[PDB]
Amino acid sequence: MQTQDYQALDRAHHLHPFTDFKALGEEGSRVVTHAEGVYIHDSEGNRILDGMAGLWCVNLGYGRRELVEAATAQLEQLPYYNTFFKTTHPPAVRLAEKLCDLAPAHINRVFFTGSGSEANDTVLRMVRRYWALKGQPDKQWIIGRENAYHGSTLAGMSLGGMAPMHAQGGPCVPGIAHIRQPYWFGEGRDMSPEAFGQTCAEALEEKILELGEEKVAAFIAEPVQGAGGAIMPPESYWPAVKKVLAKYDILLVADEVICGFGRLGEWFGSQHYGLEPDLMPIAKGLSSGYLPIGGVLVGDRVAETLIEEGGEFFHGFTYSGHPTCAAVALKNLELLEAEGVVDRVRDDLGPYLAERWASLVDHPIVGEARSLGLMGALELVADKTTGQRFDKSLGAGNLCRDLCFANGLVMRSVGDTMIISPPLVIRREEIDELVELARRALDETARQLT
Amino acid sequence: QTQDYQALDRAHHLHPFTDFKALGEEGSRVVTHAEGVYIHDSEGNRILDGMAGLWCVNLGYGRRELVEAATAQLEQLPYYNTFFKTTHPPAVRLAEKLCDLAPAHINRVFFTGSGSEANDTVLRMVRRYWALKGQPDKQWIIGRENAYHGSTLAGMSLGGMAPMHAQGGPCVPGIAHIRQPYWFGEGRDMSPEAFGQTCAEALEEKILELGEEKVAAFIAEPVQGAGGAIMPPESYWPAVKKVLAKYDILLVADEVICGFGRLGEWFGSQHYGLEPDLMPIAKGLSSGYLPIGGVLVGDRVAETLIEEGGEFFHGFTYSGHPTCAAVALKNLELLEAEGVVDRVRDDLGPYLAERWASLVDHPIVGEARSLGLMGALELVADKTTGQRFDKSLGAGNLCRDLCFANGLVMRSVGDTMIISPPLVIRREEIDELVELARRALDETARQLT
Ligand SMILES: *Cc1c(COP(=O)(O)O)cnc(C)c1O
Ligand SMILES: *Cc1c(COP(=O)(O)O)cnc(C)c1O
Ligand SMILES: [Cl-]
Repeated sequence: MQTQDYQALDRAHHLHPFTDFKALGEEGSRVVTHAEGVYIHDSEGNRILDGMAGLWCVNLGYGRRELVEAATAQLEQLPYYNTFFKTTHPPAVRLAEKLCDLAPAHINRVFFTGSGSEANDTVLRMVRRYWALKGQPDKQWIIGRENAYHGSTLAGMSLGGMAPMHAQGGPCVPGIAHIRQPYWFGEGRDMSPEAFGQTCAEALEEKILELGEEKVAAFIAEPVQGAGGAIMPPESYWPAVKKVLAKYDILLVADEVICGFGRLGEWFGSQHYGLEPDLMPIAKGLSSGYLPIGGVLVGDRVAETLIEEGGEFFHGFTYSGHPTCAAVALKNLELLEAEGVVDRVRDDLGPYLAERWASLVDHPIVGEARSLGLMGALELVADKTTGQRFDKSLGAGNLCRDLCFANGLVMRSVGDTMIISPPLVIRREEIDELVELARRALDETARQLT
Repeated sequence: QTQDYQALDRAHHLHPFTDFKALGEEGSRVVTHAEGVYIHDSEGNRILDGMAGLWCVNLGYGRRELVEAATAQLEQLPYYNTFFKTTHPPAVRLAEKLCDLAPAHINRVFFTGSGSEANDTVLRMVRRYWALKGQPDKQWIIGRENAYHGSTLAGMSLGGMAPMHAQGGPCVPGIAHIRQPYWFGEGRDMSPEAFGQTCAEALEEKILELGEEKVAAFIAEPVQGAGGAIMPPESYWPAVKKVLAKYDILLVADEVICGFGRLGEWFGSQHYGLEPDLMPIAKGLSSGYLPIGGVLVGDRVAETLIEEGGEFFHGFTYSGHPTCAAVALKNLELLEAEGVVDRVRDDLGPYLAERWASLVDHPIVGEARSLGLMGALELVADKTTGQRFDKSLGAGNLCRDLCFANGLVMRSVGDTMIISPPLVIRREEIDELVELARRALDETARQLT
């Protein structure tokens, strides 16, 4: 089969995620066929540096023989069995042990799911079931943040703060509120980062008092916002949030679907900011994306009420704990740990990216460059003195994104914010190539718009 | 070791649909390997898996070809997203094969990871569709009591399980529930034919109660699975089609259990001559070997979404996962090349029915019903009246546990026993299933008397 054959069949039969179906059918889908290391290859023979590690998830890179062998061995032994029938299997047991041993203190149980979205559905039912069992059935409201992403189920979309998602397929799940996001560059340059972080934390208290603490069940947040644009909050934000949560009896849900398993230099983003969440949804890097699996790490406070008071929890998925997916996730975690990959993002690749990434701040159209661990972002501006954006209709970010791909680099755009999330095993020479290709695309972007 | 597995499992693993405390006290079963239609546990027991994992292992365990399909794709392209104006060969070929097997005018698929996520996709698609048609208040979805449509918030809301609705709500707004075509439990004051038409007429009443302008879709399993393997009277679906012909509402056929051979067709919709607008799928799509699901989308809905909708802000990281798709594709190729669906319809289905019917003369079996390789038995305390054992006696759970003790997985929904074995089960294995069931039925009857 030739590229156009794939494209024609794909156009005829395949509806892609988050896609303008009509536009893509007219321009023709890219066809990705194989990958190795940090590189992907398409049906036209192009080799591209995958600066997004698939979709924030291929932490150990492509071509890890050990993950292939883990799946093959489990498929030959027990490809599938359910965890419904008063049953478990060895992969589930061992993965839950390993996961909870890596989790922060007081987080000792896991409920398995297939995706980060199903994990957030699990979170929502667990949170509201929890308060019902506490004798407080009016404690129902969940506070998220604008521009947050918590998945694409109805619950995940409702918990998220994406207006274009909210505008499609609603009504949403009831009882979700949204406060402002700690995005200094886009929304806070009228203040010092420190003052802005405290304002955005105070917004949580304001929302609590607006709804009434007796009606609020939980606050949900990504430690660092991923899909919304790799937005690291000011250093003042999370300490001030902890101050607010200490005043009110509310659960903390840290959505670790992107930040988990090395991305920011820790096993969990919660650990980078010293949080103690009651629940933590996870997926993506859990298995380096090699097979689908997610879950909720459940803190002792929620777990004990559900166990001791709840009887049966009428919740779960056919593929919860899927033994082949669990076998792969277990091996992925063992490799991440045995090879010191997390320590290495934090002490080696993270700082190295930071210095190489910071060499882009002097580019004519880069208004800000930020990174943490192996997550990074650039802010494209038309005027550096004022920070003014290029006009929205010009699509500066999408143009830079397409020019990056044309130069051999996957670097995505959220509006006029460029983002990267490369595999955690990326080599220093490969980071060098990434920044060079980025600068080339930035050069070509600036020339075309001026 | 078994007790070592159990202690670690108790400490850290919260199971689906489980009384966490009770199971921790009793000790989890530990399943460790499987081949053919049999599973094995950490104590060395071989058990005939009359439920095919969870209604999903259609080609049975030990299929070398599915293992090789997974290994080859993991070595080629283990994962890549379909978000970035991108696709990959497995998604392309799987979408082609799937739509070629689907009913007429069902030519597109949106991939998901699970049947639950597929029903979330259904719900957003249905409501986005009518919004694009200029009817944004045409939002109500009519499901059925005792329906099962998954365990997301959307799936739980779409389902009709009161114990689920009672945990973690509020539900998604705008879902109504009409009565189920369960003749044995709820219709024995009528002929099956009249009952089937009454249950169809309940749909019309609900439409008129809500107002056709507010109703978006009717969602139903062709045959209810988790609710107790409830085949409707033969009058039901023809009468439902008459109602659907009169009103402008979408039909969603939830094929997560009925898809891919279970009833003797590629889709339960095809057994009943339905023309659905959307069909969520999962489970048998891959014989459960790897997680994957999706929504088969009819031309009516697809063209509106494509031509009017712009971007659909919906999807999952693992939508179209190329390793899972590669396995699903091979599963379909094997099911077709080996004539498994045809064999359910013409051989194993009819054979189960005759052997299954040999259980009707048992002292506590009030009804035996089957279709393809789905079957159910109704436990009763008195065959004259059909009355149940008191719920407090747990007749169904006792029979379930006695089946397992005899080497057979046969599930209980209240006092309804259900089976859904792999589609590659052989005739003598169907005999063994019925023989082992009878042993458990004898022992249940003795223990309850
Ligand atoms: C990816 C994303 C999700 C959704 O995960 P899926 O596997 O796509 O369902 C949830 N939370 C966050 C923070 C995410 O980035
Ligand atoms: C299994 C089931 C679902 C849910 O599928 P999951 O993969 O468990 O999320 C949906 N619909 C029906 C009819 C089912 O039996
Ligand atoms: Cl509000």
